[PDB]
Amino acid sequence: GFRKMAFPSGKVEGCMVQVTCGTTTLNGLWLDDTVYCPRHVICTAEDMLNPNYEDLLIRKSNHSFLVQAGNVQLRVIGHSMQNCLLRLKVDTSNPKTPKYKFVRIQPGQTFSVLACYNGSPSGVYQCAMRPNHTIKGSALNGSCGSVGFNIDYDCVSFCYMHHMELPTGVHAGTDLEGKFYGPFVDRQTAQAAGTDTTITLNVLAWLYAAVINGDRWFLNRFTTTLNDFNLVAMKYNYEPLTQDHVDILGPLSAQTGIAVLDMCAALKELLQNGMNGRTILGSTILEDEFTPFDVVRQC
Amino acid sequence: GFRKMAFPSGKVEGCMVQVTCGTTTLNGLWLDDTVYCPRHVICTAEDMLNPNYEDLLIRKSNHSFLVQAGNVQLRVIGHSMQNCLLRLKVDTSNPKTPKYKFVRIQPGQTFSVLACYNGSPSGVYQCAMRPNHTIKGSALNGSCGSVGFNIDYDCVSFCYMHHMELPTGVHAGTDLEGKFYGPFVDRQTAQAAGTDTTITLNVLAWLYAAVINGDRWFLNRFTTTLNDFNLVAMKYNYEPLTQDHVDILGPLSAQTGIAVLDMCAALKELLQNGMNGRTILGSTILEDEFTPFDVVRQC
Repeated sequence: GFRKMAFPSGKVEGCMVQVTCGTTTLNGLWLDDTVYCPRHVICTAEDMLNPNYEDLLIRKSNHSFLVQAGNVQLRVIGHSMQNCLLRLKVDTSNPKTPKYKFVRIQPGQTFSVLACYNGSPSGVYQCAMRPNHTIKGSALNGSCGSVGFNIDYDCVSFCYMHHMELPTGVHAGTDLEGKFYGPFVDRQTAQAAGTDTTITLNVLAWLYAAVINGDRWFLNRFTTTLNDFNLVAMKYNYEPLTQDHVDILGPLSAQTGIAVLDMCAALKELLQNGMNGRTILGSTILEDEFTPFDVVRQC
Repeated sequence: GFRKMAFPSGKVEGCMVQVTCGTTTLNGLWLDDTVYCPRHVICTAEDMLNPNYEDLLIRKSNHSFLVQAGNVQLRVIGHSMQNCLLRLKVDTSNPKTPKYKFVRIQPGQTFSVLACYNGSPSGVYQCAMRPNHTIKGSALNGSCGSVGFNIDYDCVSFCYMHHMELPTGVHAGTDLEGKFYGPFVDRQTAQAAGTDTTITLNVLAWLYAAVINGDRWFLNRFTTTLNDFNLVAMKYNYEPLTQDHVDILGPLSAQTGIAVLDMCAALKELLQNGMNGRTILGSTILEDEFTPFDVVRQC
């Protein structure tokens, strides 16, 4: 098979804290002398129906916030609001602060989430930002203040923070500047996600990972155009494949000697005929949570 | 629940080393002042056809083994063999040793694997020990010396270490006493693997997780005995369900208000009729890599 691996979580584990404001407690990211958490930590369940955050935050002081790093009480010496984030200045700088970056990822791109339970690391999983700008998972999977990240050598690129749980186990979130992904907001209203689609570029990359691991049964002599593939793509709830996408599949096409549009033809047949008791990389379904970058790296 | 979370890998990351003997390099486990790795590190390709481990090791000095933790080269001052493991005494105790136990797990049980390339933590995944005593994955997923573990409270329970990649593309390995799971040996030969049945207990645990998370379309009013359920289950390559398994699902049964045998009749119908394009916890297939303990822990 081909395991959907999360990044080793060690560097992010040392950064997780809990933040308590009144009766509300959630997770926060402790980097240097700042703690980052969702701004709705200052909101009770009642407050969430129509929250005036500037109105609610003026009533708070530095002592309104209880920050705890494991068994250690951190002392907050400043507070401010950056978009949908609460920024807390503390009197101690995190000695386990790794090399880090804040990045804004694109839909269809992947990252690891370290699910945390009131400051404490519980589990890690790999996921993709869905085309509808949501992250799938349970209440624990998307526990508020839990962060998404990529690790590139020694540097942690933080790209996501869990904020809201939408109906039927769907999560909405923010980057590390507090800007939401998608048309979502930090209040309890009716928020429907858009139409979720299969990440076509990702499926193709995973089919290339299949070939690299010796799985070849799905390939064919057939040839398709980009337009005729996208006619079959939309029919089965797949994302349109841009010319820019076929460029990104260059290195994987070269490594296997299989032309992108030939793999599209293979995908087309798979979409129309199914797998018929056969597996690809030990799977009965077409995986879409591996980017070309993930495949090249893990192959 | 929904997402198949691995444990936070932090405590295990600080234990990973690379061990080199001759032309072979693999992963090792550094705990206190001992380094654990597969004994076949002392073997070349030709050795692996018919390895005489006693003889191969007898003319190896302490200097024959190169061990490095990150960039620190560890001085090996002892060597011995524990079953299929090499035990290398080093001059320094691992300062990053966590509280740990070695345990042998049962087939169908779950653990996390920190996959490593030449001592460097690469990724982390959650898996189950198959009923045929194998672990599915790629070459990197099961790269020699990578360990499996659970984290219970503050304590790391190491249970598994990758040794061999089997012809089928699956992986064989030992516990941390060096005793293989299943009828496998550390020699490059033809090896009979049993049938990979579906872990029935785990599917039922997962169906309970679905109910708890408000996904209960698969439930019906039908009844069944353990005997009659197995006659259907044996036909779809599910392992027999025992009274012991029924008892294990007792707490989840009481929590959901759904009797085990009723959940069995729900499964029976799912096996016969299929899911019919519907999803359970966002999945189009039935998951068998969550234990009852995993379900309770994550819900």
